[PDB]
Amino acid sequence: TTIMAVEFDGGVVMGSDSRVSAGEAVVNRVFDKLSPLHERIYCALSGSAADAQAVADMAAYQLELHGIELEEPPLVLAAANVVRNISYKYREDLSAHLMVAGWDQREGGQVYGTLGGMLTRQPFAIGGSGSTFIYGYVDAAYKPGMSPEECRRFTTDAIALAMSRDGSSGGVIYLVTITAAGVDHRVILGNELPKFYDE
Amino acid sequence: TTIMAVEFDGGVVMGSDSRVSAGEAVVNRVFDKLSPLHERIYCALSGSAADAQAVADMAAYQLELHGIELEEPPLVLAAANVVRNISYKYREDLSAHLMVAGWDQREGGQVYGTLGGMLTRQPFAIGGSGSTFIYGYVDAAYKPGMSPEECRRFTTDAIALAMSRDGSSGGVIYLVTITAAGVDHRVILGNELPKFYDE
Amino acid sequence: TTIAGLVFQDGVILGADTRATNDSVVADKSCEKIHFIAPKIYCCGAGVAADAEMTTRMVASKMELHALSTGREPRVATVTRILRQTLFRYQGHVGASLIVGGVDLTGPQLYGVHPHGSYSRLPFTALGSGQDAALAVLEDRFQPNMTLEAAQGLLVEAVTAGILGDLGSGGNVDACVITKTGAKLLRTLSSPTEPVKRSGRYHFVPGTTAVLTQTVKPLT
Amino acid sequence: TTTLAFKFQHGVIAAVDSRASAGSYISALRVNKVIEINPYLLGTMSGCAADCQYWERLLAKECRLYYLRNGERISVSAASKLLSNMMCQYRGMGLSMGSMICGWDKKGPGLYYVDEHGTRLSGNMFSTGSGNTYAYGVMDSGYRPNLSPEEAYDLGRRAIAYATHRDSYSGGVVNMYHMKEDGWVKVESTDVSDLLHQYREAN
Amino acid sequence: MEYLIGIQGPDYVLVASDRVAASNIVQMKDDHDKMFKMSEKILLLCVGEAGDTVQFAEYIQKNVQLYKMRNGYELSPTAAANFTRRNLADCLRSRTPYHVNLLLAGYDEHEGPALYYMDYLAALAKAPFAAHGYGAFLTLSILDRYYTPTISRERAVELLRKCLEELQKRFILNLPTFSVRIIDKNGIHDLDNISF
Amino acid sequence: MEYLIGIQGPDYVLVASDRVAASNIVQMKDDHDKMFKMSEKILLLCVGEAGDTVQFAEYIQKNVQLYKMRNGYELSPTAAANFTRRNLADCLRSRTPYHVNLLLAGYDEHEGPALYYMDYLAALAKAPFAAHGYGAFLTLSILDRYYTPTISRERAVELLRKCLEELQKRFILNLPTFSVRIIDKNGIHDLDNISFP
Amino acid sequence: TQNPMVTGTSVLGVKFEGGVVIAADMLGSYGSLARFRNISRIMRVNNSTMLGASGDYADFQYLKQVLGQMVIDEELLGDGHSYSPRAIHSWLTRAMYSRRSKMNPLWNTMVIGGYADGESFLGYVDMLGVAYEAPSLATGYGAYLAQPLLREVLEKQPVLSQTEARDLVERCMRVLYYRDARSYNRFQIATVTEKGVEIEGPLSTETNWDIAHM
Amino acid sequence: RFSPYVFNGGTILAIAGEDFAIVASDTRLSEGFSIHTRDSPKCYKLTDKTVIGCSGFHGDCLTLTKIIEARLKMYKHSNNKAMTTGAIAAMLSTILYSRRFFPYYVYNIIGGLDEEGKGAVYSFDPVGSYQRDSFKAGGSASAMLQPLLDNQVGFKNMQNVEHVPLSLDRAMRLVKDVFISAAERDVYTGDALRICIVTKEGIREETVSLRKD
Amino acid sequence: SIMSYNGGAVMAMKGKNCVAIAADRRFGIQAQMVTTDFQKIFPMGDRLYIGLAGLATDVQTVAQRLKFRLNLYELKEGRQIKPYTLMSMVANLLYEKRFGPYYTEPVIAGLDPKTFKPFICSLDLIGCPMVTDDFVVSGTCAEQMYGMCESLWEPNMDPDHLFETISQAMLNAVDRDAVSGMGVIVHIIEKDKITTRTLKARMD
Ligand SMILES: *[B]([O])([O])[C]([C]C1=[C][C]=[C]C([C][C])=[C]1)[N]C(=O)[C]([C]C1=[C][C]=[C][C]=[C]1)[N]C(=O)C1=N[C]=[C]N=[C]1
Ligand SMILES: *[B]([O])([O])[C]([C]C1=[C][C]=[C]C([C][C])=[C]1)[N]C(=O)[C]([C]C1=[C][C]=[C][C]=[C]1)[N]C(=O)C1=N[C]=[C]N=[C]1
Ligand SMILES: *[B]([O])([O])[C]([C]C1=[C][C]=[C]C([C][C])=[C]1)[N]C(=O)[C]([C]C1=[C][C]=[C][C]=[C]1)[N]C(=O)C1=N[C]=[C]N=[C]1
Ligand SMILES: *[B]([O])([O])[C]([C]C1=[C][C]=[C]C([C][C])=[C]1)[N]C(=O)[C]([C]C1=[C][C]=[C][C]=[C]1)[N]C(=O)C1=N[C]=[C]N=[C]1
Ligand code: NA
Ligand code: NA
Repeated sequence: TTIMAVEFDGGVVMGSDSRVSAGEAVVNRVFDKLSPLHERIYCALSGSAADAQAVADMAAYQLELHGIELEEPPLVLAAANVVRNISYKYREDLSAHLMVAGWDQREGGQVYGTLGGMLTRQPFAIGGSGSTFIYGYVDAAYKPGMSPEECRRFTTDAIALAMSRDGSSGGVIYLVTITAAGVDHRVILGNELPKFYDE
Repeated sequence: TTIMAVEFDGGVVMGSDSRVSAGEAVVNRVFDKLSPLHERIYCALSGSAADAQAVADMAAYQLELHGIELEEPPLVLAAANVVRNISYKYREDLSAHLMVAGWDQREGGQVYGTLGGMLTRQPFAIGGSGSTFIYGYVDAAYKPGMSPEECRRFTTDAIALAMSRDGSSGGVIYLVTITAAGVDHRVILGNELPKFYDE
Repeated sequence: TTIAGLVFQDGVILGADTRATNDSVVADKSCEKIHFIAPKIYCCGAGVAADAEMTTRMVASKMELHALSTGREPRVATVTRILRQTLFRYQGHVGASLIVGGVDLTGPQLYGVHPHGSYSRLPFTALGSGQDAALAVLEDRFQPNMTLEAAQGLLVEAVTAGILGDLGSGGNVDACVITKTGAKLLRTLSSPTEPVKRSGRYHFVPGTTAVLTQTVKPLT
Repeated sequence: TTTLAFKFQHGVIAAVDSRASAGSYISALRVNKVIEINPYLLGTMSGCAADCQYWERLLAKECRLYYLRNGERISVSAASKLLSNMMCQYRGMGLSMGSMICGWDKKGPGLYYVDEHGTRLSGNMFSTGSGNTYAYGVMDSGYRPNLSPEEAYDLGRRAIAYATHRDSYSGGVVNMYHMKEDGWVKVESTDVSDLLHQYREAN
Repeated sequence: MEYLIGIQGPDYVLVASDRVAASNIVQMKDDHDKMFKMSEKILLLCVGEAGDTVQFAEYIQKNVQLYKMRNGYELSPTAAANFTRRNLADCLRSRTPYHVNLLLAGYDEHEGPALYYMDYLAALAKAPFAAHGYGAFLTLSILDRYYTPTISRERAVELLRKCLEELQKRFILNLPTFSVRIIDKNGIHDLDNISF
Repeated sequence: MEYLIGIQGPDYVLVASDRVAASNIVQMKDDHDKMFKMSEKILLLCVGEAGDTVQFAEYIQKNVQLYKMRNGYELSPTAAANFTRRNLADCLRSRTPYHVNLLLAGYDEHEGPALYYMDYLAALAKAPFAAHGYGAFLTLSILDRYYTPTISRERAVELLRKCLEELQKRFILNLPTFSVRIIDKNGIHDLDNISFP
Repeated sequence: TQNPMVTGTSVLGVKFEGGVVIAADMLGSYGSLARFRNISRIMRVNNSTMLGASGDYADFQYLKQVLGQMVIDEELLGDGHSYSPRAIHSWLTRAMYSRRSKMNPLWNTMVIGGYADGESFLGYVDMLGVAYEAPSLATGYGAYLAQPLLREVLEKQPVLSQTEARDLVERCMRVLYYRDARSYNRFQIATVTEKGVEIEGPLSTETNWDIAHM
Repeated sequence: RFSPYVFNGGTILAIAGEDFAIVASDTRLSEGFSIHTRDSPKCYKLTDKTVIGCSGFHGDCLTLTKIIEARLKMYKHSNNKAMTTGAIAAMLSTILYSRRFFPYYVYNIIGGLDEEGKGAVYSFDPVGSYQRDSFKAGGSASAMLQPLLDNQVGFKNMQNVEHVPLSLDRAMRLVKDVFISAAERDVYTGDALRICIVTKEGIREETVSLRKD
Repeated sequence: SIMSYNGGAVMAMKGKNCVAIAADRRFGIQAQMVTTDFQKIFPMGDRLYIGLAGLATDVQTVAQRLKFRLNLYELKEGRQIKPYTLMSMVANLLYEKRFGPYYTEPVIAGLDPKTFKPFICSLDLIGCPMVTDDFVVSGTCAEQMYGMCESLWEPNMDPDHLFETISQAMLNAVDRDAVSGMGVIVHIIEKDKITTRTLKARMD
C-alpha cells in the first residue's frame, strides 16, 4: 500500500493506491483505501486489512455519536485522537496505520499521523509499504503553498512512483479533496498514471 | 551507505556518502567508498567493509596482471566480470555489493551492477542501504543525455536525499568523473550539501 | 580497553590504558597494550588479549623478514595489508582490534584495523570498550597539524576519559610518540589514580598456619 | 545438604548438615536446618532455602494455632499431612523442599518424609539432600534397633560427617537432636572437618 | 516403574502391588502399601507420579466414604470405577491433570467379581486380568498363556508368583516384596506378602 | 547403572563388578564378566556406553599383549594405566570419543599393589579404594568409614560384602551377582562370586 | 510496549549555578530510517520541572498526556502547593517500575531537570524504574559519548555558569551528531531557572569536514 | 523479549560487635560498562537502631526500600512502638517471599542493635531466606570480602591465636581496608565507601574515598 | 561450566628472593569427591614450578605435553629453561589449540637461574601470558583468592612471611568454594632450597 495526505489553504488532498495482497497474490486490484470517518473527515488505510477496517469502523462510530452530542461536526484533532487512542491502546495486537486528514471551521485543513499510537500534525505525510521508496522524492518535490491541483499532482506522482517500485502497491490511484464546500472523489486509472523512468 | 553511478557520452560519474557504521555507532565519518580498480576503472563499495575491501583488493590485482598481459588498459566489461565472478563464487560467504564503472577506447563510459554475482549494464545505478529511499526520486529525476555536470548534480542530489533519510548513510559526498582524459575527484562537504525538505 | 591514535605536525601519538579484565574482575592492573612492529611502527591491541598479542607478534616478525630482504625501513601500508589479509582469512574469529601508527618515507600514518579485516586511514581514532569516551575527546578538541605536547595532552585526555568512564578500562595511560627520527615509548606517562593506600595490619605470627607435612629439598 | 533421621529403642535421632551454597560458592558455612516447632516436634530442611524457611515456619504457625484452638498439641501425622497439603497446592510452581517431620505424640515416636511433590511417607529411617546416598550407606551399615543413645549419636554423627566429606554441597557442622518421650534434646553442634580429622588421625 | 497386577476368578479378584517407595536411585521404603480400600468389597490400587497418586486416591476414597455415610449403602465396583473415571477425565484438560495409572478391584453381590483398568488419560476397561508399569511388558504374556476364567484362587496365586518371579529374573528394577490381597463375597482378605 | 569397585591392601588389590548385561528394561544376562586381563598381574574393569566398552577395553588389551610379545616383558600397572589414559584422552576431541569409565588394578614387583580410577574424560587418579556407577554414591562412604591401609584380604572381602549388601537394600537397580578377583605377587586369582539369592 | 516503533536517541542534562539545562534532537527513527526529523522530545512539566525522553515516541506522548493532566489537576486546587521537580521524578520512578512489573514497560529513558528553592535538580528514570540524581546525565549512546565530556568539565570546574553550561551542551550535541548514527542536526535546548522553564529550538551545531581532505 | 532486570552492582558489608553494628557500602551505580553515578550509597536508615544495606537491581532496591519505610510507619501506628531489628528482619523475609515467583533482585544485610543492646546482623537472599550473623558481605565483591571476614573477623584457619573480640575502631579499619581491596579487583565497586555505625547513641555516617576507575 | 566440572584452585606469590606456589588437593567429578591427593603442581626445574587448575584430564595432558617439549628443549639447548621462556612455551602450547582449547589456566612460579630474582605469571586457557610483581590466581574460587591476596599480600616478604600469607590466602578462599579443598600443598622456592608443606585444612 502507498497512502499520502497533503494540507493546503482550504483543506486536504488524500491519496492511495488500490492493491490488496495476500503474500505475492493480488486479492483485490481496485480497493479504495480512503475511508470516510465523518462528512469532511477521512482516513487512509494501511497494514492489516482486518485491523484497519476494524479501527475505521470504531472511529466512525465514536465520531458519529461525538458529533451529534456536540451539535457540530467533530474537529479533525478529535478524529485524530479517536483513531490514535485505539491504535495506542491495542498497539501490541494491531498491525495497521490509519492516517487521518480532513477539514474544520476552527483549524481548517489538517493532516495527522497515527503510527503506532503516536500523534503528529504534518504539512504532508506518507504511509504504507510503498512509502519507503518515495521518501527522497517527496523530500525533493514538496514545496509549501501548493494549490489543491498542485497537491493532487504531487500526490498522484508520488503514489505512481511508489506503485511502480512496490510489489505490494499497484492498481489505480484514488484521490480525495476535502474542503469547506465538501469532498471530491477522483480516480486515476492504471492506463492514465503519470509516466517516469521505468527500466 | 549510498552508492551511485551514471553513464554519459565521454564516460561515467560515481558517487558515495562517507559513513562507516558498526550498529548505531559511526566508526569513520569521512571514508571514500570509490576505490580504483585500474587507471580509468573504479568501483563503489557497499555492505560488509571487510568483504568489500577484500573483493576490491583481489579485483585490482587480477586486473593489473590482466592489463599487463594484454598490453592494454582492461575493458570495463572485463573489470565487471572480474568483480562479478568473485561475488558470485563466494555469494554465500560475502555480504558486499561492488558497483563497477569507468571508461574504454571500445565501449566508452559504462556502469555495471554486480549484486550477488549478477551482471547488468545500467544507464545509471544505485546501491547500499540508502538507495532504498531514493528509488522514486532517481526514477523521476533521471533524464537521458545528461552532461557530466548534470550527472554530478543528479548524483549529489540523490545521495544527499538518501543521506538525510538513512541512519547508515551520512558524512560528505565523494564524486569521481572517469573520462578518456583521466579521473577527477571532488568532495562535497556536509556543510555544502544541497538542501531539500528535511522535517 | 581504551586505545587511541593521533596524527600531529611531526608524527603520530599512540595511547593505551593498562587494564586486562576477566569477566568483571580486574586481572592485570598494568598490561602493555602498545606493541612494537618495526622501529618506527607501533600497534595498539584491544579485544581478546591472546589474539592481539599473537597477531602483533606475527606481523612484527613478518616485518623483520620484510626489512631484512628489502634492506629498507618498512612501510605502514605493508603492516596494514599483512594484518588485514590475515584477519579476513579468520572471519573475525581472531578478535584483535588494532590501531597501527607509524612513520615511513611517505610520512606519518594512522590506521584502524578491525577483527574481520576491514581498515581505514584516519587522522585520529579510538578502539576498545572505551573508544567512545576517547573518540568524544578527539572529536571535541582535534585540530590538524598539532604540536608534540598539544597532541600528547589531547591523547592523554582521550585515554583518561575512557579510563574513568569505561568499567572495562583503567590503570595508567601508556603512550608512544613516533617521529621521522624514531619512537619514544612513554610508559605510564599519566596515572589518573594516585597510589592506593591502606593501613594493612595483615601479619601472621609464624606458626599460626597448622602444617601437617614438611619436606625440605636442599639445592645447589 | 545431608539430613538424616532414624527411630530406635530410645527414640528418634535427627541430624543435619549446615551448608548453603549458590553455584560453587558457599553462601553460609553454618545455617540452622532444623526448625523446633514445639518441645515435641521438629522439622529438618533441604532444598531451596526460602521455601524451607517460609513453608516450615507456616506449618509451625498452624501447629501453634492448633494448640490454641484444641488445648492439645498437633500429632506428628497431622503436622506432616498439613505440610504436604501446602506443597500440593503449589504443584508445578517450582518449590524445592525436602523435610522430615520428627516428633512424639499419643502414638509414640513419629518420623515422616515430606517432599515438594506432596510425598508423605511414614518410616523408621530417612535421609534427604544432595548427600543423602552417602548418609544412607554409613547409617545402614551400623544401624541396629537396640542402639544405646550414645551409640546412636555416633551413627548419626558419622553418617553426616562422611557425607560432607564426599558431597561438595554438604559441610560446616552437624546439628543433632534426640527425640525422647518428654520432648527433644539438642545433643550437639559439632564441626565436621574436626570429626573427619579425628577419624583420619585414628589410622 | 511401579507394579500393579490383578487376576479375576469366577468369584474373587486377586491383586498384588510392589512395596517400593523410591526416590531418585534410592529405595526409601521396602514396606510401602499401594492399595486403598474404598469400600468393604473395593480396593483401588494406584501407581504414578510422586504426589498425584496419594492425593487422587484419597480424594476418591473420602468421596466413596461420604456416599456410604450419606446413603447407608456403598457404591458398587462399577459405580466406583465410573466415579473414579469421571474425576480423572474431568482433570485431564484442566491446569492440574493427575498422572495416575490405577486398577480397581471389587466384588458386587449382584454382578460378582470385577477388575477395571484405567489409563492416566481415564480410559476405563473391564479386564479378566491386568498389569500396570514396565513390569506389565514382561508379565501380560505369562498371564495370556496360563490364565483361564475358571482359575481357582490357589492357582491364581501360583500364576501371580510366576509373574513376580519373572520380574526378579528379567526386570532391571529391584522390586523385592509385593502386597497380596483377595476380594470375595466376605470382603477384602489380606494374604501373605510375596517376598524374594 | 553398572558397578565397579576396588579396594587396595598392603600387598594385593581386590576388585568386583556387577554381572548384568541389560538392554532397555530387561536383564539379558546374569553372568556377564566386565573385567579384562591385560597382563599376568593387571585387570582392566570397564563400564560405560553400549558398544564403547568392549571396543575400547579390547583395543588396550591387544596393545598391552603386543608389548609383551614385542619386548619379552609386560607393562607395569603404571605404564598400562598411563597408556590407557593416553588413548582415551586422544579420542576425547575426535569424531569418535569413547564413553567408558574404568578401574585398572594391578601388582608391580617393584611398586606393589596399585589401583587407578579413570573417568570418560580420561582423568587418572591413584586411589586406595574406588567405585564407578550410581552404586558409588551409596558405597564410597561405607569404604570411607571402614577402610584402613593395613586391611587384610579376608577383611576387605567383608568390606566389599558390606558395599554389595548396601546396593541390595537401597539401590533401585537389580544387581544380584558380582565377579570377585584379587591381584597379588602370584597374579590374578578368581574368588567366589558374591551372590544375593 | 514490548517492541518500540519510533524512537528518540540521547537526552542530555547538566546543572549550572541557578538552574538546569537539558538537550535533545528532534528526531524519531524507525530503525535506521530518520522518519520524523522535526518532533519535540522535551516537555515543560510545570514552572519548576522539565522532562526529556529517549526511546519510544508513542509512550513518551502518553506520559506527556498523563503528566500534563496531573499538573492541570493540581492547579485547579490553587492551595499554594505544587509538584517539586523531585516529586515529579519520584512519581515517574513509581510509574516506570509499576509498568515494568506488569511486564508491559513504557519504552523510555528520561531526564528530569528542575529548579526549586534555589536548588538545581537533575534526575534519571529508565523503563525498569532505575532512578538516581547526578550533576550531569546523558541517556542512550550519549552515556558513552557526551557523559565523558560533561564529567571532564565538571571535574575541572564543578560549578558552571548558565553560559558555560550552554556551550558545553552545544559541544556535546556536535559530537553526538558526528558519532551517533541515529541522531539529526536539529535539536532543542530547554532551560529551567528562577524565571521558569524556557524551551529553545530548532537549533543546529555547525559542522567541520576538513578531515575529508586528509 | 524484554527483561525486567538489570545488574547495577555495588558491595555491601555488615559487622555485629558487642555494643555496635556497622553497615557499609560503595557509592558506585553502573550498567554494562557504564557508570550511572559515583554518589549512590547503598545504606538506608530505618530506625535509630536499625540500618539496611541493599544491592543488586536498583529498581528493586528503590522499591523494597520505600516498602520497608512504609511498613515501619504502619507498624508504629498499629503498635505504638518502633520495630525492633529482629521484627524488621522477620518482616523483610515475608516481603521478599511475597515475590517468590517474580523476585526482588536485592541482596539485603540488616545491621543494628538487639533488645540487649548488642550488635545484630541479619543477612538475606533475594527470595527471603535469612539468618543472624556475626558479619557478612553481599553485592558484586561479596566473594572477595567474605573469605577475609571469615579469617580476620572469625579467626578461621588460625591455631594458637588469641581470640580478641573486635572493637569499633578495629572493625572500622577492616571495613576501610576490605573496600580498598574490593575496589582494586571488582569493576563494579569504587568511587567512595559509605559507612553507617549503629550504637546506643544512634547512627553516625563516615565517607572514605575509593578508586574512580 | 567446563572448568567447574573438576574444580580446584592454584596460586603463586612473589617474596624477597623467594617465590611461593600453592594448590588444593581435591579431585572430584561435579559434586562427588573422588580422591583427596590430586597433583596440580609439577616441577619443571630445580627452582621452577607450574600449577594447573581446571579440567583434570587437560591439567594432566598439558603438563605431560609441556614436559615433552621441555625435555627436548633442555637437551638441544644444554641449559635449564629460564622462567620467562617456560611461560612462552606454555603460551605457544596453549595457543596452538586456540579454536578448541585445553581447559586449564596455568600459573608459573620460579626463581631466575642467575639472579635468583623471582618470577610469577599466569596464562588463560588460550595461552595469554600475564606477568605480575605480586600474585597470580586461577581456579573456581578466583574471586575469593583475589580478595585474600589483595588484602594479605605485602611487597618484600621473607620466606616465612610468604608461607603464612599464601597459606592463609588459599585456606580461607577454598573454604568458601564447595568444589575446592581436601587439603592444601605449598612450595617455597628459594635459591638454596625448596620447602614443601601440606597444610592441615578442612575436609568438607
Ligand atoms: B496495504 O498493502 O497495506 C493494504 C491496505 C488495506 C487496509 C484496509 C483494507 C484493505 C482491503 C480490505 C487493505 N493491506 C493489504 O493489502 C494487506 C496485506 C499487506 C499488508 C501490509 C503490506 C503489504 C501487504 N492485506 C491483508 O491483510 C489481507 N487482505 C486480503 C486477505 N487477507 C488479508
Ligand atoms: B555502507 O554502510 O554499506 C559501508 C560501506 C563500506 C565499504 C567498504 C569499506 C567501508 C569502510 C572501511 C565501508 N559499510 C559499512 O558501514 C559496514 C556496515 C554496514 C553494512 C551495511 C549497511 C549498513 C552498514 N561497516 C562494517 O561492516 C564495519 N565497519 C567497521 C568495523 N566493523 C564493521
Ligand atoms: B581490554 O580491557 O579490552 C583488554 C585488552 C588487552 C588486555 C591485556 C593485554 C593486551 C595486549 C596484548 C590487551 N582485553 C581484555 O582485558 C580481555 C577481555 C576483554 C575483551 C573484550 C572487551 C573487554 C574485555 N581479557 C583477556 O584477554 C585476558 N584477561 C586476563 C588474562 N588473560 C587475558
Ligand atoms: B542444601 O544444599 O539442600 C541447602 C538447604 C538449605 C540451605 C539454607 C537454609 C536452609 C534451611 C533454613 C536449607 N540448600 C542449598 O544450599 C541451596 C542450593 C542447593 C539446592 C539443592 C541441592 C543442593 C544445593 N542454596 C540456597 O537455597 C541458597 N543459597 C544461597 C542463598 N540463598 C539460598
Ligand atoms: Na562437602
Ligand atoms: Na574505569
